[PDB]
Amino acid sequence: MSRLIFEHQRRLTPPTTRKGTITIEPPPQLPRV
Amino acid sequence: FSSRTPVNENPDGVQYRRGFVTRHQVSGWRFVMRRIASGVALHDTRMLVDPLRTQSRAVLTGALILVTGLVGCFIFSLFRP
Repeated sequence: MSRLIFEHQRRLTPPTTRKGTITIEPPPQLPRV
Repeated sequence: FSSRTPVNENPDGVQYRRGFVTRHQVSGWRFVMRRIASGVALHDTRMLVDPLRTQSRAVLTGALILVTGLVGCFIFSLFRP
């Protein structure tokens, strides 16, 4: 209910995450023999 | 030049089952096997140098020296009186 007052301040930041896509090089193209 | 293999879009075409083993396939298998062997015996998978392949090659070179000396002394026994 209500028997004490809580004060709102800045949230603690979550651990860093990133959206930056991860490209990958295409595999080699099957050389001859 | 040409090297490709597009996706077959025909459902009524031919599907190639019972494949053989190509030279490429067996080379790739031998490579991945040497890589697993290196990763197990050593803690390398970067494969810059493969001492295991060198050791196997060394023992096989010993065997080649063996068989060569054998056939050499054999033909030496025959040709000489």
